Amino acid sequence: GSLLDGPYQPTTFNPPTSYWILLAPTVEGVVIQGTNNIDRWLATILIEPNVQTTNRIYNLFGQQVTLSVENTSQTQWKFIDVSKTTPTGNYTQHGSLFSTPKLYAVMKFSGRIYTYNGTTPNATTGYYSTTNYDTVNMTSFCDFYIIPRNQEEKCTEYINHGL
Ligand SMILES: CO[C@]1(C(=O)O)C[C@H](O)[C@@H](NC(=O)CO)[C@H]([C@H](O)[C@H](O)CO)O1
Ligand code: NA
Repeated sequence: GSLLDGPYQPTTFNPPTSYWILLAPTVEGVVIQGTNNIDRWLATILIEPNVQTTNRIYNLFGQQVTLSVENTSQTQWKFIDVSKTTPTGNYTQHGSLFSTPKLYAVMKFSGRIYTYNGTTPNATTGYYSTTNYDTVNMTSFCDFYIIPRNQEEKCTEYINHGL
């Protein structure tokens, strides 16, 4: 397709602004992480269906981090954005996406990091204001595609219905 660049392999990269990174994860764990090394350490974790409240250890920026997670859905996987604002602080959970297609997306735009939230097939976007956002390197731990912001409606379609 001429709309979607990829797939590309798990890697560390500094994406251009105004491009969605469409992520295609497999198993539960850390999907993608990125930081500005100032006041924003961001990551997205993935929870399989049917997970009772439990502590799980995630490797975030080379560190074992214990987070209290759950997924009450029996059919949908759960993407959760995690954020800490100081090097020595705690991660809080934001902007969950309950997903049937198991796809996620992230984008750098207007001094923010955008992601998807809600429940498929009616997902919407959300964002996190990020200092010096151009320095933000990301490490994807799964295969990904690239889609221009101009084609955001198609990205939303993929989030909601799959490829
Ligand atoms: C300050 O306000 C904002 C932000 O502009 O960043 C608004 C944004 O909607 C919100 N997004 C969501 O909650 C989910 O997308 C985000 C977030 O709560 C914090 O950045 C977490 O530190 O806060
Ligand atoms: Na989200």
